[PDB]
Amino acid sequence: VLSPADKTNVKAAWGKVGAHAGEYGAEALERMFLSFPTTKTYFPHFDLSHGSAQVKGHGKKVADALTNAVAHVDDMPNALSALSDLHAHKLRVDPVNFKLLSHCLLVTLAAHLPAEFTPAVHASLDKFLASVSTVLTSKYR
Amino acid sequence: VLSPADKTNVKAAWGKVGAHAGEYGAEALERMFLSFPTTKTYFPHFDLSHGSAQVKGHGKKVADALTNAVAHVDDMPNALSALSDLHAHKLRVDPVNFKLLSHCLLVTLAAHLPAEFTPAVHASLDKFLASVSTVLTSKYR
Amino acid sequence: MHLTPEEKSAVTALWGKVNVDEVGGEALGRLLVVYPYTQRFFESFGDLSTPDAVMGNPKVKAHGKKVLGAFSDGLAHLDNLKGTFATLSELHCDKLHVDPENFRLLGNVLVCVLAHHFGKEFTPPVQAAYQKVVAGVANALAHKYH
Amino acid sequence: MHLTPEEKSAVTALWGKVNVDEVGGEALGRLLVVYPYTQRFFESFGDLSTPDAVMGNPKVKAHGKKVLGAFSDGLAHLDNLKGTFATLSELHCDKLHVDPENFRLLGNVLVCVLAHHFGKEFTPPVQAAYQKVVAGVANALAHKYH
Ligand code: HEM
Ligand code: HEM
Ligand code: HEM
Ligand code: HEM
Repeated sequence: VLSPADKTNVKAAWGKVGAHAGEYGAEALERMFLSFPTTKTYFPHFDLSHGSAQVKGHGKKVADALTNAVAHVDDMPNALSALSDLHAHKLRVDPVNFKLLSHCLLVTLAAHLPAEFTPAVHASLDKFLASVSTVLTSKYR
Repeated sequence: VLSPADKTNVKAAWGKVGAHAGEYGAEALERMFLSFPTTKTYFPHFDLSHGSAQVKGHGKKVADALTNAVAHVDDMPNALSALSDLHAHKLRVDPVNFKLLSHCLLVTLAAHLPAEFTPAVHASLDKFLASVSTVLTSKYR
Repeated sequence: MHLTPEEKSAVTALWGKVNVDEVGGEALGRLLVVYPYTQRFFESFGDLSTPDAVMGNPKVKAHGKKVLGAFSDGLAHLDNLKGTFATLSELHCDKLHVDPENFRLLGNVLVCVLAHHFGKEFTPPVQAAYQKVVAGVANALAHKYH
Repeated sequence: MHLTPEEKSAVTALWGKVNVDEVGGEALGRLLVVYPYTQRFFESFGDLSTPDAVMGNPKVKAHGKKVLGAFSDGLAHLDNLKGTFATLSELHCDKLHVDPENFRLLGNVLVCVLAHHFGKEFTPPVQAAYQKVVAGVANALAHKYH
């Protein structure tokens, strides 16, 4: 569970992300596609070339939803409900893949936010993404 | 989240285990140490030879906590709170290992209770060991 | 496949006793029921809304037989799992788009399934060797992914 | 451990810019802060109660230096990680009792530590080569577990 400190740490860090979120979302995805190729099996209808526009457009989407969850940090399971139904009933992505993505977002944030990515923050960010992944996965069966 | 059909399934399966709970927990442990040797690193104080008394006793212990959880299916977190503290703050067993013991407990049940280990009952016991595992790693960080 | 002589022998002997048609249909069905999200690859098999519907579905049964058929032939090539399954890996990644993580799931179900059938005979030592084959088979099936 | 010459070059080149002592310190510390259960192995290190206590603990720093030291030496035997770490593997299993899953965790933090230090230069292609190298080292360290 997130602590008052975690929430504060996540709001601070995501705040600094600001209006680069989309861009960082896309980079997170590209990192994911190259480091863990098995994750490409969920996007066969996508163009995965570098700079591709589906990846960018999708990165934004992922980022908007993370931004939404930070905005509703005390009511996440309700704020993310729709996305949870969608992932459990239509997309059906295996849960291990959520960790892979979460790892790549961290790497992405770390590479662009040297001063805010302290040890305490990394930690809170990591608990945060795990809670998001748990909600999106909560209705799988 | 366990449904009514799941709770019901779990109670009935565990009910037939009845008095063999301890033997089965011991069996499961034994299968886990042979199949997944990395799990042994958490028991360097134990004599792991076949039929040892430490594995035996530990077998009954796990088996009992499980009984207490079936019997408290609606209120697991409260029911297992102390066991959940024990693992997060003392034993500090890595989450990954809970899936290995779970699978071994399923195999032990499949092998002893053939008629009862139907597809829906298998489904239900699998979700149940998962929520127990979730409950036991909830306060890790 | 660091399989021990008495491990190889434990696997071969037990297998000679398996009714592949049955074990296959049960393995695949159980996978569809226990991990319902795996049904994503099988939309075209028909009704899969309930365990009975999954276990009764004939296309499930037939596809199960085919899957365990190839696993079976794999037990004869244990010294060379990668080469045997190369083509099957390419197909699963390139045309089928199957997350290899699904191979692990089927493996573990497969193993619950052999225990259910053979009971006493499926001792801890024997399970340990099957866990090795199953991981070995999943690893080979995943080798050509890119 | 299939690395391509382009990948191996990418790994070796960045590594020349690393200050192992300090990076070693950051990675072991972060591991203990982000996954506090990994502290089960270091009760003898004293205060690990808060982030500053962990990150600035001299014992944590010296052990991280030592951990990364063996890692670097591995980077010069990328074609024989298994043999290079055999004795280390034995130690971590029979004497120290360390669940290998902890090597995977450190690998991933290391990758965040490298990203944090080099920013832009840790391009996605360069991270993919490092993921393969951290996975290969973790496997080498678990090889002798029994
Ligand atoms: C941090 C965790 C994640 C979040 C917040 C997230 C969020 C989203 C969002 C907002 C959409 C757009 C759906 C729409 O149009 O309304 C989406 C779709 C999708 N997501 Fe998830 N996602 C996450 C992780 C994953 C992962 C791990 C995978 C698999 C590797 C995945 C696979 C997909 C796929 C295949 C789509 C549909 C893409 C398309 O065809 O347009 N997602 N996700
Ligand atoms: C359903 C999952 C599990 C449950 C319900 C469970 C339950 C228990 C129980 C009842 C005890 C005894 C506590 C006491 O002394 O009163 C215990 C202790 C212990 N457990 Fe867990 N356990 C589970 C999984 C695991 C995992 C997977 C491992 C690691 C492989 C593990 C490692 C240990 C260890 C090392 C002890 C202390 C052993 C001793 O010194 O006697 N447990 N657990
Ligand atoms: C034990 C490991 C597995 C083996 C050995 C295996 C084997 C096979 C074989 C031999 C075929 C026939 C392809 C052809 O006709 O040329 C096949 C097709 C297929 N496999 Fe696998 N399979 C395994 C696991 C899985 C998993 C777990 C899934 C998904 C959950 C899956 C999905 C499929 C699909 C969707 C097809 C094509 C079905 C069709 O013709 O519509 N396989 N598989
Ligand atoms: C990159 C992976 C790792 C490498 C290359 C590595 C290497 C080493 C080396 C060279 C030593 C000193 C050997 C000796 O004392 O004779 C050591 C000791 C030790 N390592 Fe590992 N290590 C790694 C990961 C880990 C992790 C992940 C853990 C636990 C989370 C761990 C726990 C320990 C402990 C407890 C000691 C003994 C500390 C003491 O002196 O009391 N190691 N390791």
